[PDB]
Amino acid sequence: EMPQPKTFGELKNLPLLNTDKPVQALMKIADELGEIFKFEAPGRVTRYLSSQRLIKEACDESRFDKNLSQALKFVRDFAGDGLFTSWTHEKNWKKAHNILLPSFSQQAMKGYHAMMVDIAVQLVQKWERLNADEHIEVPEDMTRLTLDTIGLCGFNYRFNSFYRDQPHPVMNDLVDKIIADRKASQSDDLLTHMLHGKDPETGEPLDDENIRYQIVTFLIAGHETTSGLLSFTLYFLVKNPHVLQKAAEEAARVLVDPVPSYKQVKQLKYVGMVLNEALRLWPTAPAFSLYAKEDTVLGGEYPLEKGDEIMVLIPQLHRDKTIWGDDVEEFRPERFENPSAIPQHAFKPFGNGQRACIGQQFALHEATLVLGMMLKHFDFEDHTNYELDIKETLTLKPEGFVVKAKSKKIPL
Ligand code: HEM
Repeated sequence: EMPQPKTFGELKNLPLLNTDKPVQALMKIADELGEIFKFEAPGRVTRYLSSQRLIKEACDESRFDKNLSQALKFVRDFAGDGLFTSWTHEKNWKKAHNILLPSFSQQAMKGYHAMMVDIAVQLVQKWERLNADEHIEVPEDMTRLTLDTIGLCGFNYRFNSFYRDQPHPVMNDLVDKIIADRKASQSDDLLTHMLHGKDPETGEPLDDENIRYQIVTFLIAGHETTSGLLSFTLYFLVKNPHVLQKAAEEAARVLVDPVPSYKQVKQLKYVGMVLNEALRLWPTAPAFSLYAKEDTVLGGEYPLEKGDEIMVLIPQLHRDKTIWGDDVEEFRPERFENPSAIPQHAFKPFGNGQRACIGQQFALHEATLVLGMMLKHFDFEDHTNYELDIKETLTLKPEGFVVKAKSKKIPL
């Protein structure tokens, strides 16, 4: 019989999620109940999976396909059948995937690099211009960077977040504007492919209504999880000075020019390890949902019926001691020295299979470029001895994380 947490009469397990930190609560429950537990609400049921041994089965695309969780069904009210909130069987999913994938590879990443540097330089200038004893609000500045970068690299649109105190402000006029601005403009960017690319399979381009949903989808998915990653990784860096020393040394040895080239970002191997170890501990889109395509038995013991939902709790997967060793709470980038050594389906911060994160290379190239520049240009201090406090929205972020940065005075 499947483990299940405490209940609340006819509300079953629902009130367990009446908390501003539901994924953290679910991790505690998984630590209590193990690799799988049932979670019941009035009218619905799901099973939360935490072990590599079960999650590797869940990731078998012949048996399970992406499900839209509760949260995603609400997000679909405004992101529609854009890539993130479409079902795999909806015609617009594979069509858009085919149209947009060439935008997110590599020839593409070289073409985005210069506009990424545009926004990263604005970040570094902001910090160079701080006076003595002022501090940095980390998640806030990371979000200014990530929003501006997806806006510029993807849509040639400047949110100008660094010119603002309060985050950028609606959605329709913005979308309307991004489109109008482009009609009136010559780019080769994400919005280019949205407007002119044809799916080689169907021969069709995206229609107007789905183009609007994709812009909404990318503006959101294109920045919040990346802000969270950069913020957690700066937190782990300031809590682990020897790691910061190694990363800062690599940045100094590698970034020998006033601004980084694409090739130099790729050479930041140890920065790439640090980012993956942050993704291990706090994967910023921490859960994804699947449904059973047909009746099937999980782990030889848990029969599922067609349409049964499962949730992958990624932070708990990333703490599976049978895979990672006993020291899973420790921050050790050396875990990622050779990505080949990581067992299949043990590390899934970008989801799974054909429904995996389309933006993974973009996010990693942005994050590595920016952290490299941060580490080249400043020494950082955890002046408040900050206590990790993780705020949950769609994503995860270290709320109130602040540091001081002292400039190495290296020309930019
Ligand atoms: C440039 C930044 C990013 C962009 C533009 C982006 C975009 C997207 C899109 C459009 C999808 C849906 C893909 C599809 O199903 O066809 C997706 C999926 C996903 N992304 Fe990203 N993403 C970005 C960064 C990130 C980061 C930093 C993380 C995690 C640390 C992340 C984690 C995920 C996960 C876990 C999924 C699968 C979600 C699910 O299965 O329901 N993404 N992303």
